[PDB]
Amino acid sequence: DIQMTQTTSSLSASLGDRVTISCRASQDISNYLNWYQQKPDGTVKLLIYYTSRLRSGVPSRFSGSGSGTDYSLTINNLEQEDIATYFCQQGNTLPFTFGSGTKLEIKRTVAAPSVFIFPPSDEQLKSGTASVVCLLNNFYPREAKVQWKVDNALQSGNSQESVTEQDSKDSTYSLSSTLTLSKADYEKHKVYACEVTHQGLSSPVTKSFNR
Amino acid sequence: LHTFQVPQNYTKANCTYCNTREYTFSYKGCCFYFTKKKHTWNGCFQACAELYPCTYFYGPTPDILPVVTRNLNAIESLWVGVYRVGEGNWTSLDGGTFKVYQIFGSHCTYVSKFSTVPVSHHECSFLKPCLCVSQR
Amino acid sequence: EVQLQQSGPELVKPGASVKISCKASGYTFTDYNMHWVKQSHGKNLEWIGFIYLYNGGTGYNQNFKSKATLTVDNSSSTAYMELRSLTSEDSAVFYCARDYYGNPYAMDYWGQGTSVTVSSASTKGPSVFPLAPSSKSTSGGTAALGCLVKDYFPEPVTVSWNSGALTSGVHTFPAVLQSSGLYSLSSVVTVPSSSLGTQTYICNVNHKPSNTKVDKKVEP
Repeated sequence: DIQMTQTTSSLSASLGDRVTISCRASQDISNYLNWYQQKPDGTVKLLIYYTSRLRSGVPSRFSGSGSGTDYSLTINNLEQEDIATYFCQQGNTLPFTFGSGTKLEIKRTVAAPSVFIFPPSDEQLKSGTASVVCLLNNFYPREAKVQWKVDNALQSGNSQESVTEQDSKDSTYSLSSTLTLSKADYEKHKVYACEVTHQGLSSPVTKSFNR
Repeated sequence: LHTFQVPQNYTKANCTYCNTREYTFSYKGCCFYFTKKKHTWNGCFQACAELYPCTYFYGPTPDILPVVTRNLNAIESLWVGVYRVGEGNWTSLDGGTFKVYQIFGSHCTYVSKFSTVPVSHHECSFLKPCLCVSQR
Repeated sequence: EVQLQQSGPELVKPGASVKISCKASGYTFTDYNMHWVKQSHGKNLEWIGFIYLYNGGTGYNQNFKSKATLTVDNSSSTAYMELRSLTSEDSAVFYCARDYYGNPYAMDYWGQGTSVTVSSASTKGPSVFPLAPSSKSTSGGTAALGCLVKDYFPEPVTVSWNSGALTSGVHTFPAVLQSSGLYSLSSVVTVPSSSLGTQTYICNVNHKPSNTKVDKKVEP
């Protein structure tokens, strides 16, 4: 019945900075605490065992501390390969339990998105569906609002957004908003636009096309 | 006509001895030996009682364990003289209360190079060297 | 290297069973314990249980006793996990882990993970539609093109560009569940506009659950 509570779920810091992830146990676990790192591809490797022992092979930039119920993992001089989720795990009693996890994101300067629009392909119109795509390439931070407009009508209930993970070379995000209509609804309207709202753009950027 | 049982009792030695030419390592006044022949956890008591005079199966306290592990190899494991007597947790032939990871066993205890505490094993018939001690 | 090789993705009908495999390698099999943990949603980990690789003795979390069964093949160096009566809540990634020698409270080696999807939907191959460049895309010398991989089940779909020859500027988005009941993603590449028609951009879609391999050329 030993529960592990991670104080934070998402941490943001710059390169070369120091991040501290904290874990708390519902009862004393006598330093039987391990820290694991899961990278976006799902690979998990043990970073620290027994509160502070650094596993051989892991850089010394990772360190651990703690006692009783409170434990902490510190990453010094943040590198781009440290983008991952970090989990605590107690082994004091059975069953083994893990923490909720803390995702580490690299914080950087604001980057304005490159906005692209893609009308539906003719090969797709031969099936009864039209997918209009709005792409936001390489921006930071992730907060962005995309509003679809057909004939200047604010659209709702027909768009799906997908966001990539942070790039391992410039720490930016990419967004894809897909507006899905049937072929008849597509042929009924004329202008199709996506408006992008981002703190990195002073003015809302609208990209449109005519069917 | 088949089986014979020998109830053997073991205690820490009262006399003083130290082989200065063949000890594995030495700390304070105690000389520690690693048995070259592997044994079971139960047999380690007799094996240490007969390696050298005034020698017995030793249980490492938190302060001796790092030295024992440093004198160990990567793939080498070592039976240690930490046994359970019900309540009062784990103890040794020298007395005291030991911190032992007792989740996956309750009988035999061993250590590796990277062990932070003595770990109890689920099976005691494994062949590992013994940790013997003799005071100087 | 790879020392703990897990089985491939599995799609199982609700209420059925599945056998996940975990093959060992570079180490003496019968000196360690094998743990199995479940990762549901996208983060939360749950320790299912463990097995002694020597004698086959097992230990389970009480929330997994009537679902998981751990077995070991000593001669082939394999650990098996049988899950039974799977509901739509068991769609998760299952990890096997070799514990730290001399520190059984920690798991020092992990498998790559085995994704288990539980759904009544039928396996369906995807349709690959080209996403044409057009100067509507082209912003600042940069022009975007791509491939929409639409209507497929289950996950995943592997998208490459020229079968590994590109990878710069390539953004492959996570799949999205539509009202059709199937998945859809988009794989996009940004390039200089000046090299439009001068270079060939072929997107390769692989959906192994349906034995589907589609090589589509993106052209205006």
